[PDB]
Amino acid sequence: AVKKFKPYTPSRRFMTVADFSEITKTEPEKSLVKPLKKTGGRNNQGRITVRFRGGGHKRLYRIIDFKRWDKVGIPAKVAAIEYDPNRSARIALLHYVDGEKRYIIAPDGLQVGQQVVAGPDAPIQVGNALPLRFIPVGTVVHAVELEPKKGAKLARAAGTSAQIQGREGDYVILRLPSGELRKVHGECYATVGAVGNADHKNIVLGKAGRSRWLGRRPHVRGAAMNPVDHPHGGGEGRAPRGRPPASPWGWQTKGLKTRKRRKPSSRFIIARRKK
Amino acid sequence: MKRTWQPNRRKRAKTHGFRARMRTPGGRKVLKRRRQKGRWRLTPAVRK
RNA sequence: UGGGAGAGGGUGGUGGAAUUCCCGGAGUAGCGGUGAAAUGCGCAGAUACCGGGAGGAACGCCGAUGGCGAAGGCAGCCACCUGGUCCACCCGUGACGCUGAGGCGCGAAAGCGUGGGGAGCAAACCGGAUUAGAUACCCGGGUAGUCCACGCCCUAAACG
RNA sequence: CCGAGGGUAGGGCCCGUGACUGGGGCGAAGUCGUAACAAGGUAGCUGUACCGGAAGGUGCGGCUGGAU
RNA sequence: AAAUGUUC
RNA sequence: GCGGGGUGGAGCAGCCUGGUAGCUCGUCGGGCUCAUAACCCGAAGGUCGUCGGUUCAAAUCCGGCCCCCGCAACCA
RNA sequence: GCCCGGAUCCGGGCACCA
RNA sequence: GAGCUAGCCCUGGCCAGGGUGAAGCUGGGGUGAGACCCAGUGGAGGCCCGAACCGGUGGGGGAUGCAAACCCCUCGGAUGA
RNA sequence: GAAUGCCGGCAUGAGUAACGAUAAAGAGGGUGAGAAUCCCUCUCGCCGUAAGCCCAAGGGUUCCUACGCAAUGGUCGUCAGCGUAGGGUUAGGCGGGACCUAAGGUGAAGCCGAAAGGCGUAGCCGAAGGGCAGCCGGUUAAUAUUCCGGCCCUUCCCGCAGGUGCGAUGGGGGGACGCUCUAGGCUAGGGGGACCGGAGCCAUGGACGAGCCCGGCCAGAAGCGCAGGGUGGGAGGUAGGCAAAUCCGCCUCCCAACAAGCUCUGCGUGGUGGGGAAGCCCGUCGGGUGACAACCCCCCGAAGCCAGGGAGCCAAGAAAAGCCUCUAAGCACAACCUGCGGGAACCCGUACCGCAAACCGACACAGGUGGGCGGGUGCAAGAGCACUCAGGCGCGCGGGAGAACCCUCGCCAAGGAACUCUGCAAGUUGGCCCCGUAACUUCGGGAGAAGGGGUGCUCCCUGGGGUGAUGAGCCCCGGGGAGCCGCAGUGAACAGGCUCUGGCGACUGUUUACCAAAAACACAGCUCUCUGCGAACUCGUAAGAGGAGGUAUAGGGAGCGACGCUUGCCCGGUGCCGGAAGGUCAAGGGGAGGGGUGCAAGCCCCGAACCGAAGCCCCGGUGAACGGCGGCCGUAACUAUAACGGUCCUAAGGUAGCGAAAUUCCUUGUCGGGUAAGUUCCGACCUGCACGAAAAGCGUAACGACCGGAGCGCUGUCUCGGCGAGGGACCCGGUGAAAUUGAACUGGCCGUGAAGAUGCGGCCUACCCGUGGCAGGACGAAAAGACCCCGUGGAGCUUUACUGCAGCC
RNA sequence: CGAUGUCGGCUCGUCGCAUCCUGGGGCUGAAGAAGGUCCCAAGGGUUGGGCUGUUCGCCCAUUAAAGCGGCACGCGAGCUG
Ligand SMILES: CC(=O)c1cccc(N[C@H]2[C@H](N)[C@@](NC(=O)N(C)C)([C@H](C)O)[C@@](C)(O)[C@@]2(O)COC(=O)c2c(C)cccc2O)c1
Ligand SMILES: [K+]
Ligand SMILES: [Mg+2]
Ligand SMILES: [Mg+2]
Ligand SMILES: [Mg+2]
Ligand SMILES: [Mg+2]
Ligand SMILES: [Mg+2]
Ligand SMILES: [Mg+2]
Ligand SMILES: [Mg+2]
Ligand SMILES: [Mg+2]
Ligand SMILES: [Mg+2]
Ligand SMILES: [Mg+2]
Ligand SMILES: [Mg+2]
Ligand SMILES: [Mg+2]
Ligand SMILES: [Mg+2]
Ligand SMILES: [Mg+2]
Ligand SMILES: [Mg+2]
Ligand SMILES: [Mg+2]
Ligand SMILES: [Mg+2]
Ligand SMILES: [Mg+2]
Ligand SMILES: [Mg+2]
Ligand SMILES: [Mg+2]
Ligand SMILES: [Mg+2]
Ligand SMILES: [Mg+2]
Ligand SMILES: [Mg+2]
Ligand SMILES: [Mg+2]
Ligand SMILES: [Mg+2]
Ligand SMILES: [Mg+2]
Ligand SMILES: [Mg+2]
Ligand SMILES: [Mg+2]
Ligand SMILES: [Mg+2]
Ligand SMILES: [Mg+2]
Ligand SMILES: [Mg+2]
Ligand SMILES: [Mg+2]
Ligand SMILES: [Mg+2]
Ligand SMILES: [Mg+2]
Ligand SMILES: [Mg+2]
Ligand SMILES: [Mg+2]
Ligand SMILES: [Mg+2]
Ligand SMILES: [Mg+2]
Ligand SMILES: [Mg+2]
Ligand SMILES: [Mg+2]
Ligand SMILES: [Mg+2]
Ligand SMILES: [Mg+2]
Ligand SMILES: [Mg+2]
Ligand SMILES: [Mg+2]
Ligand SMILES: [Mg+2]
Ligand SMILES: [Mg+2]
Ligand SMILES: [Mg+2]
Ligand SMILES: [Mg+2]
Ligand SMILES: [Mg+2]
Ligand SMILES: [Mg+2]
Ligand SMILES: [Mg+2]
Ligand SMILES: [Mg+2]
Ligand SMILES: [Mg+2]
Ligand SMILES: [Mg+2]
Ligand SMILES: [Mg+2]
Ligand SMILES: [Mg+2]
Ligand SMILES: [Mg+2]
Ligand SMILES: [Mg+2]
Ligand SMILES: [Mg+2]
Ligand SMILES: [Mg+2]
Ligand SMILES: [Mg+2]
Ligand SMILES: [Mg+2]
Ligand SMILES: [Mg+2]
Ligand SMILES: [Mg+2]
Ligand SMILES: [Mg+2]
Ligand SMILES: [Mg+2]
Ligand SMILES: [Mg+2]
Ligand SMILES: [Mg+2]
Ligand SMILES: [Mg+2]
Ligand SMILES: [Mg+2]
Ligand SMILES: [Mg+2]
Ligand SMILES: [Mg+2]
Ligand SMILES: [Mg+2]
Ligand SMILES: [Mg+2]
Ligand SMILES: [Mg+2]
Ligand SMILES: [Mg+2]
Ligand SMILES: [Mg+2]
Ligand SMILES: [Mg+2]
Ligand SMILES: [Mg+2]
Ligand SMILES: [Mg+2]
Ligand SMILES: [Mg+2]
Ligand SMILES: [Mg+2]
Ligand SMILES: [Mg+2]
Ligand SMILES: [Mg+2]
Ligand SMILES: [Mg+2]
Ligand SMILES: [Mg+2]
Ligand SMILES: [Mg+2]
Ligand SMILES: [Mg+2]
Ligand SMILES: [Mg+2]
Ligand SMILES: [Mg+2]
Ligand SMILES: [Mg+2]
Ligand SMILES: [Mg+2]
Ligand SMILES: [Mg+2]
Ligand SMILES: [Mg+2]
Ligand SMILES: [Mg+2]
Ligand SMILES: [Mg+2]
Ligand SMILES: [Mg+2]
Ligand SMILES: [Mg+2]
Ligand SMILES: [Mg+2]
Ligand SMILES: [Mg+2]
Ligand SMILES: [Mg+2]
Ligand SMILES: [Mg+2]
Ligand SMILES: [Mg+2]
Ligand SMILES: [Mg+2]
Ligand SMILES: [Mg+2]
Ligand SMILES: [Mg+2]
Ligand SMILES: [Mg+2]
Ligand SMILES: [Mg+2]
Ligand SMILES: [Mg+2]
Ligand SMILES: [Mg+2]
Ligand SMILES: [Mg+2]
Ligand SMILES: [Mg+2]
Ligand SMILES: [Mg+2]
Ligand SMILES: [Mg+2]
Ligand SMILES: [Mg+2]
Ligand SMILES: [Mg+2]
Ligand SMILES: [Mg+2]
Ligand SMILES: [Mg+2]
Ligand SMILES: [Mg+2]
Ligand SMILES: [Mg+2]
Ligand SMILES: [Mg+2]
Ligand SMILES: [Mg+2]
Ligand SMILES: [Mg+2]
Ligand SMILES: [Mg+2]
Ligand SMILES: [Mg+2]
Ligand SMILES: [Mg+2]
Ligand SMILES: [Mg+2]
Ligand SMILES: [Mg+2]
Ligand SMILES: [Mg+2]
Ligand SMILES: [Mg+2]
Ligand SMILES: [Mg+2]
Ligand SMILES: [Mg+2]
Ligand SMILES: [Mg+2]
Ligand SMILES: [Mg+2]
Ligand SMILES: [Mg+2]
Ligand SMILES: [Mg+2]
Ligand SMILES: [Mg+2]
Ligand SMILES: [Mg+2]
Ligand SMILES: [Mg+2]
Ligand SMILES: [Mg+2]
Ligand SMILES: [Mg+2]
Ligand SMILES: [Mg+2]
Ligand SMILES: [Mg+2]
Ligand SMILES: [Mg+2]
Ligand SMILES: [Mg+2]
Ligand SMILES: [Mg+2]
Ligand SMILES: [Mg+2]
Ligand SMILES: [Mg+2]
Ligand SMILES: [Mg+2]
Ligand SMILES: [Mg+2]
Ligand SMILES: [Mg+2]
Ligand SMILES: [Mg+2]
Ligand SMILES: [Mg+2]
Ligand SMILES: [Mg+2]
Ligand SMILES: [Mg+2]
Ligand SMILES: [Mg+2]
Ligand SMILES: [Mg+2]
Ligand SMILES: [Mg+2]
Ligand SMILES: [Mg+2]
Ligand SMILES: [Mg+2]
Ligand SMILES: [Mg+2]
Ligand SMILES: [Mg+2]
Ligand SMILES: [Mg+2]
Ligand SMILES: [Mg+2]
Ligand SMILES: [Mg+2]
Ligand SMILES: [Mg+2]
Ligand SMILES: [Mg+2]
Ligand SMILES: [Mg+2]
Ligand SMILES: [Mg+2]
Ligand SMILES: [Mg+2]
Ligand SMILES: [Mg+2]
Ligand SMILES: [Mg+2]
Ligand SMILES: [Mg+2]
Ligand SMILES: [Mg+2]
Ligand SMILES: [Mg+2]
Ligand SMILES: [Mg+2]
Ligand SMILES: [Mg+2]
Ligand SMILES: [Mg+2]
Ligand SMILES: [Mg+2]
Ligand SMILES: [Mg+2]
Ligand SMILES: [Mg+2]
Ligand SMILES: [Mg+2]
Ligand SMILES: [Mg+2]
Ligand SMILES: [Mg+2]
Ligand SMILES: [Mg+2]
Ligand SMILES: [Mg+2]
Ligand SMILES: [Mg+2]
Ligand SMILES: [Mg+2]
Ligand SMILES: [Mg+2]
Ligand SMILES: [Mg+2]
Ligand SMILES: [Mg+2]
Ligand SMILES: [Mg+2]
Ligand SMILES: [Mg+2]
Ligand SMILES: [Mg+2]
Ligand SMILES: [Mg+2]
Ligand SMILES: [Mg+2]
Ligand SMILES: [Mg+2]
Ligand SMILES: [Mg+2]
Ligand SMILES: [Mg+2]
Ligand SMILES: [Mg+2]
Ligand SMILES: [Mg+2]
Ligand SMILES: [Mg+2]
Ligand SMILES: [Mg+2]
Ligand SMILES: [Mg+2]
Ligand SMILES: [Mg+2]
Ligand SMILES: [Mg+2]
């Protein structure tokens, strides 16, 4: 579930935190962590290129295995389920019978101590990874590759999933978490089941400070600025937009589609997203 | 109150130093310029 | 002890008919709708027809003056978990009973909260009619909602 | 010491009264509609919700104290 | 089709 | 100061582009109804705010004047 | 200004303006 | 030119004392089981009071100043954005 | 001769202001030409979580000694951070380097860019992080973990012995990590002692006392003891740790696991080496003595040590080397490990200041400057507050006087906000313990609500804890009586005034460095929208980055702004979205038909229909997209008003809720409340000049150095002022500015004058020159008015101004 | 316009008189008392408060009376702001 607080401070009145029920190991695998290089939203020119970023808790990167097809037929045991501060999803620690240890994102229903495997021959079971073409049409699926051997790109967020809708040649048809209908190549791997920690979105940050812990610096409205800064800048007292609502760089921000029309992947998207 | 000059030897040598100047087209033009004017010091003095 | 009938309840799963939308084919001058019409939809190729797809909701015939439950109420089909209940036998306990202010639970619909879901339907709402008017009845649209999970609300011509 | 009571401070119940406001009752022959009673000219009532000058309408579910 | 009918 | 207006009883056309004033309602006379409303058939009523001027002719074009809406009235 | 349009002239279509 | 200032990055450091007493846990009560109630334990928090530290609210002084922004009295934050 | 001209020089203001914290001085004795100012002594005051002491920046000889006083020093100077000179900084162990990585920087390979250059995996560089071997004392005028003395330790090289498959930049382990809280045991540090050691002291009424006063330790190898950290052992299998591996990882079996063993730290002890006071002597910083100094017991006790300890929590907490292990080439007369021995051990820093007179502030400048130590007592605690130890200071002009006035301070009869824009300011209140505490509420709160009582000292009785031993002592919480004193017991210092009621913002936060701290920004939360990943978006010509080693429960953009209850109608215009038709549509295609030239083949030019994208037109959608949400006339059996109607217009005519409002012009609307009196305030009404629903609407507990209104308390705010204090002002000695200044021999009135006259006219008044004072004038000073206009002057900003460009299509 | 600081308050006044009071008068539709109205008169006097930034004004309570106006709408090298 999601844990609440009594209002013993103003902020604690609404703050909710994850329950951390599923977490079985409270420190990572030392040989699976490298330092995460905090950027502050700055690129190699030293320029902010994504505004309002920096100052969050220090983190260690946990190396996640987004291939899995790396180890076909070598089963693994789910040793523990751990916190990962770099993603919404929990991660599961795999002890391969090989003796290799790797991380995966923890699907919903994974129980520590169970056994998973990857490959065409694998059982259609929560935690296993197969190429899409060998997965029954209709099963829920996460950590999906988008092109063969290129890595799991789709459905990795807490609670998310994709569902296989049908097949057509070398391609299967997935419904992405967004509701889009895309053709994804059949030889692309995917782990059956949905990603765990579905309660993640029910979390109320509760106070300004919590956002700051997440490295999210305060966002300031255009309307709060001056004409030098933003299309919505200036005006005497409060002002309505007074033009079509715009980004700091001038382009319209209410409805203006921005996916490039002539994208080569257009042939593969059947139906643009849901709501 | 805290004023603008806050001496720091490493800062001084790394910013205005001989090697910093030589490392850049502008810096070399400075050195060229101060040599042409015949400055006694091409670069700010600093005790390392 | 042994047997019974049943839409009693909860969970999981699954089947076909229909409506809608989408894709393909084929086809053309209207379709729809009413008291009559208009709005609406249609040569930007609609209706009607065939194939494929997606999704949600309700389960036709059986079906009854029927069955079950304390009441609200419960209807495709399968399994699981579970309540009541009747009958046979005349085996066991020996009045252990009845009712029940408070208390506790349950309680159709609508409604509310947080997430999902959204085909059909449809408060509000828009339009077309009717009309003296028509903030209505009729027609074309259409949002909550109707559906699921969890938590509230605790009303009723909750009636025999 | 206790002590009538006086004084200070803060509560509780009650009563009178108050600009204005909310509906209620009553008032021989005001204004607008015609919701209900005959299938009352859309059967009615109903709990609820939303809406509308007003009666009321509509959705959802119920009831017959309805159909003939 | 068809709204309404002053009071005792 | 600048723009717009004034026409049957009411609310609005016509003016720009001179000659011929129109629409809904109201009012009046008939019908229908026991009667009333609605409905149906017919009809009256504006010399166009006022006074000037232009024109053969002015609701109409042009000037004053009387009203009536609107907008402005800022810098110390 | 010219060409493409309809029942000399309104349609319009593009373009020019010292 | 970022030795001032603004943001971020890496790596260290600092925050007297006192107050309030969340969750949890234990025991008791409760019930079919529960919820839940009670006491104890516990030690949460952009929680409270208040130094250092960071501020700069009001007033007064200063105004060729001690000072090109300072001093005094007050006053804000002070485990956190 | 003028340019607020330029450079220089010298005047005026002027013996004026000032001489830089109000912590404070007095005397005696030295020195010297000269002394308030230098040295010495005594007395006095100031700091003492410093105004004392270590360290790091930065500074760069300022350090020490001799000799100086021209200048520097806000005065003086014999003195000095000043002048001249001489001296002074000593390391294998401290800091940095010959070690390691962090961001970042650089950069074989590689990528990009007219040039210059930009990037870039490894690698290299990069520290206040990791790693690493020295502690105590003595010595110098000046250095000392550096020299010396004692006791210790590290690496490198060689050698001897013992031992082993030795061997690396490769594999693995370890290094290696957060926040808050916290156990045990120690140490640093502290308090006490009737015990130990000590020069002495008995005063002024008393005390020869268990009197007073001083001191009662520091370092220490191995071993030992205590306290802690780290850590399983064995076997078999093996496909993983880009080769190999006996290591590591995974599987199995065995044994044992709040132990132990092994190992490493801390602390104690410890051969030994040091230290060692008051006092009064000699000094004038130190010495000698004390002294064979003593070197003990009890208590308090860390935030520090064992430390990589423990628990809980979520926001989930560097790297790399040293080090250990595994093997690879290799090599196994080698090599490594262990013990011992001999030898070897480099470069740079080291003075001094360092919360300041030596750093940053032009100054010996009331400002700024990171880390550690920071004693005692008492006040609940404490780094707070008062006093005080060690130690350091009296702030580099003084002496007087005792005016106005100013500053900072103290008290005040009666009154008590009557002050004023405003209780501005200053009173009041004030800590702790106990009693007690309302509306409302989101059940936390509002709370320190409000309000009240207590508080010292003495004696008697007594409860529990720590330490020890279960006792004595010491220490820590209490409880109960009976008393004493004073005006008063947190007797000094430090330490809330309270309440009622509105506006705005939910809240903690943030902001215009240096006139605005707020109602502004942020904020959790809500919604819209874009984005399928080589994402969108952003920075860049690009490469490349950020986004993100993320993936729609995610990322960008926008508005709104906890929460509650809500968020209506308009899609005609603009925006965005959808629409394979139609309309227009550029280059290009096409080439009917015409032309220039040529004797000609030919060469060359113009060129219609038709084909031909996006965009625009056109058809729809869309409001938490830009935005918009009417007018006139009539009507109720009293008046008044209009539920109702008529009609024009609109894309549609403002719903709920609010309303004279941070919005109301008229306006101090009207009425009600509060006041003796209320342009403010609160509650209402509604013809809302000109509220209204995410530029959100109406509410909202709590919160606020926000802005209103009111009451109690208390006051020098005031009636209305008085007195007192200190620092200035004043006088004397020392030093001695400034802006300003056409020149000046610079009066009043009434006139006149370019319209406000010391300067002109007429009259009047007036001996010459100062000092303290006050500010009416000199259209006083300052600043080439910042308002306004002007200039075909400039810049920032905007858009459906013009015209380009990037970007996108 | 190479600067004449701008409302209101406060403080300090000083002048005018078209006199608010006090003093002296005439006329009165002046019985007395008390008023009206004009004349003479500037010596003195001319209050405290509620509201507002206010001047002004209204209001409370008084008063003999609660005067009006000039002085750069007197007065910021006097203060306030
Ligand atoms: C049969 C006949 O004459 C006729 C004509 C036209 C229409 C109709 N049918 C119906 C009329 N249009 C009516 N119904 C309707 O339109 N439907 C599609 C059912 C309307 C909603 O009110 C009705 C209920 O009034 C109606 O049933 C009769 O009422 C009147 O018509 C009506 C009213 C209400 C007032 C005056 C006249 C009328 O006709 C009937
Ligand atoms: K102006
Ligand atoms: Mg909560
Ligand atoms: Mg969780
Ligand atoms: Mg690592
Ligand atoms: Mg870089
Ligand atoms: Mg760079
Ligand atoms: Mg950005
Ligand atoms: Mg950023
Ligand atoms: Mg996670
Ligand atoms: Mg974070
Ligand atoms: Mg914002
Ligand atoms: Mg702004
Ligand atoms: Mg800018
Ligand atoms: Mg702009
Ligand atoms: Mg704007
Ligand atoms: Mg603005
Ligand atoms: Mg603004
Ligand atoms: Mg505005
Ligand atoms: Mg605007
Ligand atoms: Mg807006
Ligand atoms: Mg606009
Ligand atoms: Mg725009
Ligand atoms: Mg999509
Ligand atoms: Mg400077
Ligand atoms: Mg600095
Ligand atoms: Mg340096
Ligand atoms: Mg440095
Ligand atoms: Mg530096
Ligand atoms: Mg350099
Ligand atoms: Mg070169
Ligand atoms: Mg030079
Ligand atoms: Mg030279
Ligand atoms: Mg240089
Ligand atoms: Mg066609
Ligand atoms: Mg669907
Ligand atoms: Mg019963
Ligand atoms: Mg329901
Ligand atoms: Mg309609
Ligand atoms: Mg009708
Ligand atoms: Mg109507
Ligand atoms: Mg809803
Ligand atoms: Mg119910
Ligand atoms: Mg008495
Ligand atoms: Mg009826
Ligand atoms: Mg009805
Ligand atoms: Mg009916
Ligand atoms: Mg109405
Ligand atoms: Mg309706
Ligand atoms: Mg029904
Ligand atoms: Mg009627
Ligand atoms: Mg016209
Ligand atoms: Mg009859
Ligand atoms: Mg009739
Ligand atoms: Mg005519
Ligand atoms: Mg005429
Ligand atoms: Mg203007
Ligand atoms: Mg710096
Ligand atoms: Mg706490
Ligand atoms: Mg508190
Ligand atoms: Mg201040
Ligand atoms: Mg100043
Ligand atoms: Mg100060
Ligand atoms: Mg403070
Ligand atoms: Mg505080
Ligand atoms: Mg001349
Ligand atoms: Mg001059
Ligand atoms: Mg000049
Ligand atoms: Mg002089
Ligand atoms: Mg003078
Ligand atoms: Mg001075
Ligand atoms: Mg001074
Ligand atoms: Mg001095
Ligand atoms: Mg002297
Ligand atoms: Mg002398
Ligand atoms: Mg002195
Ligand atoms: Mg001396
Ligand atoms: Mg002390
Ligand atoms: Mg102190
Ligand atoms: Mg000298
Ligand atoms: Mg001399
Ligand atoms: Mg001298
Ligand atoms: Mg000097
Ligand atoms: Mg001197
Ligand atoms: Mg000086
Ligand atoms: Mg001498
Ligand atoms: Mg040595
Ligand atoms: Mg060497
Ligand atoms: Mg190195
Ligand atoms: Mg290195
Ligand atoms: Mg470097
Ligand atoms: Mg280092
Ligand atoms: Mg070292
Ligand atoms: Mg030595
Ligand atoms: Mg070995
Ligand atoms: Mg780690
Ligand atoms: Mg570290
Ligand atoms: Mg020790
Ligand atoms: Mg002590
Ligand atoms: Mg192996
Ligand atoms: Mg290998
Ligand atoms: Mg000695
Ligand atoms: Mg001796
Ligand atoms: Mg440690
Ligand atoms: Mg935490
Ligand atoms: Mg070999
Ligand atoms: Mg050999
Ligand atoms: Mg060397
Ligand atoms: Mg050398
Ligand atoms: Mg050296
Ligand atoms: Mg040294
Ligand atoms: Mg310091
Ligand atoms: Mg000094
Ligand atoms: Mg300065
Ligand atoms: Mg000095
Ligand atoms: Mg100083
Ligand atoms: Mg205290
Ligand atoms: Mg002094
Ligand atoms: Mg004197
Ligand atoms: Mg007094
Ligand atoms: Mg009082
Ligand atoms: Mg009083
Ligand atoms: Mg007052
Ligand atoms: Mg106090
Ligand atoms: Mg409560
Ligand atoms: Mg109290
Ligand atoms: Mg006493
Ligand atoms: Mg306080
Ligand atoms: Mg705020
Ligand atoms: Mg604010
Ligand atoms: Mg400021
Ligand atoms: Mg400013
Ligand atoms: Mg500035
Ligand atoms: Mg500024
Ligand atoms: Mg200020
Ligand atoms: Mg503030
Ligand atoms: Mg804000
Ligand atoms: Mg919300
Ligand atoms: Mg760009
Ligand atoms: Mg990344
Ligand atoms: Mg806002
Ligand atoms: Mg629209
Ligand atoms: Mg449209
Ligand atoms: Mg539109
Ligand atoms: Mg073309
Ligand atoms: Mg096109
Ligand atoms: Mg809206
Ligand atoms: Mg519009
Ligand atoms: Mg409006
Ligand atoms: Mg509406
Ligand atoms: Mg409504
Ligand atoms: Mg109002
Ligand atoms: Mg009012
Ligand atoms: Mg007003
Ligand atoms: Mg006004
Ligand atoms: Mg009104
Ligand atoms: Mg809005
Ligand atoms: Mg409000
Ligand atoms: Mg509430
Ligand atoms: Mg509020
Ligand atoms: Mg509130
Ligand atoms: Mg606040
Ligand atoms: Mg505030
Ligand atoms: Mg007030
Ligand atoms: Mg006074
Ligand atoms: Mg004095
Ligand atoms: Mg004299
Ligand atoms: Mg001068
Ligand atoms: Mg002259
Ligand atoms: Mg002269
Ligand atoms: Mg003279
Ligand atoms: Mg004149
Ligand atoms: Mg004159
Ligand atoms: Mg004169
Ligand atoms: Mg003359
Ligand atoms: Mg004369
Ligand atoms: Mg005279
Ligand atoms: Mg003067
Ligand atoms: Mg003057
Ligand atoms: Mg003046
Ligand atoms: Mg100036
Ligand atoms: Mg100039
Ligand atoms: Mg000028
Ligand atoms: Mg100027
Ligand atoms: Mg002007
Ligand atoms: Mg011009
Ligand atoms: Mg001109
Ligand atoms: Mg210009
Ligand atoms: Mg410009
Ligand atoms: Mg773009
Ligand atoms: Mg001027
Ligand atoms: Mg001047
Ligand atoms: Mg001037
Ligand atoms: Mg008289
Ligand atoms: Mg009389
Ligand atoms: Mg007088
Ligand atoms: Mg006034
Ligand atoms: Mg007024
Ligand atoms: Mg009188
Ligand atoms: Mg003046
Ligand atoms: Mg005037
Ligand atoms: Mg004036
Ligand atoms: Mg005046
Ligand atoms: Mg003035
Ligand atoms: Mg002033
Ligand atoms: Mg003034
Ligand atoms: Mg002046
Ligand atoms: Mg004055």
